[PDB]
Amino acid sequence: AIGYVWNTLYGWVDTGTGSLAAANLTARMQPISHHLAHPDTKRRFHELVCASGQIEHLTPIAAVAATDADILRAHSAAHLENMKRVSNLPTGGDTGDGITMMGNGGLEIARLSAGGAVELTRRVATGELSAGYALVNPPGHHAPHNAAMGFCIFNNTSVAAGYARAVLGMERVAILDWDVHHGNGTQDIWWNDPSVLTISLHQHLCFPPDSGYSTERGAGNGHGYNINVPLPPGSGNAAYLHAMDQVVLPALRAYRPQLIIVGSGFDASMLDPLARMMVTADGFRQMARRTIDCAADICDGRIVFVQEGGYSPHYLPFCGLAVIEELTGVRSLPDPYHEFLAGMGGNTLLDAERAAIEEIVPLLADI
Ligand SMILES: O=C(CCC1CCCC1)NO
Ligand SMILES: [K+]
Ligand SMILES: [K+]
Ligand SMILES: [Zn+2]
Repeated sequence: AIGYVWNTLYGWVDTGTGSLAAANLTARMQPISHHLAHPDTKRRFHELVCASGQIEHLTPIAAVAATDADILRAHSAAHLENMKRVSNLPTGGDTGDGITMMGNGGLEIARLSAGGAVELTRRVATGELSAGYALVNPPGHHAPHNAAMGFCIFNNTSVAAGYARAVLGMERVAILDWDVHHGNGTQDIWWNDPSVLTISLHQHLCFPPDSGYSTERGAGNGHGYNINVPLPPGSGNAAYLHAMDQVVLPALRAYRPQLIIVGSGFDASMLDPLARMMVTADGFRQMARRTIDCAADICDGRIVFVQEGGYSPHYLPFCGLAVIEELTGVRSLPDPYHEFLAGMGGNTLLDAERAAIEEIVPLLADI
């Protein structure tokens, strides 16, 4: 049984009329119908999950709104208070960083996004489900303990991991983040805490700026329980699967989590506007396959995927479908872009890629 979360409101997130920041007449940033983060991209993924027939192999799980208690396991009372505040504004608005906006009442959606991750986590932990994918929106991994950031209101995977820790009594949880941007929020939240191993693969210094260096290793009892794998622009399937094999999977096996949560972004894809990486649907397929197999070996198959970023409405649905197919074991459709993308490269491990990953291998000794 493979759980699947999609709530209609995930597709109703109001991304304004700007491209990234708001439209601005003095800067001459013309308004546009689809912001970079427009919910249509993730909606097209959900619709492909249905139209492909994958939905018939999935167990639909209703999102439940994350409570104040749930949120406070990951975030400060002050941040919760502040998002209540901004969502209660007549029109809502931007939440701090000049991208991240919410509508009036957009808190409802941020709760359903975090609660989607929590609900799926709860039901995978009870053994009701073997695994699942929570196709949530808004995303989570940039939101640190005390803020919203980079389209993220609450850190969904951290709320889920906080729930697994405090409510389910798990001693150890791993969050593996392969969204192409650094999971700075997740890293912040669990920084001093060895009970949640936080791992991020990302294009080096893509977003946020000055974040995600491999020197950022946690502090105190948490020292050695945060691992960044910054990769160079242009890295493709070869670099990513090498990072999986040399760093990620050895880290998980060393750490022995009771649950693996994957912050599953597809912005590392070959066609994404918001990074310069070259991963194809087959790359994501292999990443998902390896991680699922790892969970089968070390924590009774307990794996929960939770949607992060990804900005190609064209190609993201096929990258996400590939992950879903690895969960169901039913392989319904080809990637129709495969022939087109396969000639572009990324499938050879370049020296600079190899070297970036090798810098990380020594950190495994501290788990
Ligand atoms: O996908 C995300 C958010 C993308 C950032 C890049 C533009 C500012 C927000 N992070 O992983
Ligand atoms: K990442
Ligand atoms: K940690
Ligand atoms: Zn991202």
